[PDB]
Amino acid sequence: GSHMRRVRLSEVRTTLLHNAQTMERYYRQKGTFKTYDKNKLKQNKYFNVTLSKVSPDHFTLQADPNPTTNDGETCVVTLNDGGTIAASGTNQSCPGFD
Repeated sequence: GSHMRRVRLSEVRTTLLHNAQTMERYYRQKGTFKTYDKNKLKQNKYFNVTLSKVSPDHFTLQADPNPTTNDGETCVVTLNDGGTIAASGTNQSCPGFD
């Protein structure tokens, strides 16, 4: 239901943010995101977290809903290195975003 979804969407925002800080620290140590091992991302119980885009100086993190633990969620959440968070679903609003 919408309540469950609203909590899970709010908490995966924290997960994405935590990964983004980790990558910001990594960028200052290395000067690039190209060498980052995409299997060092912190996951979320209700969303699988991946690097949808990675370039030397920028990245986009993406959270896709877990179809087992978060069945019925279609909203995909992104966060880029610029700090812009965004969410969109499939003919479904994203509580806490729209």
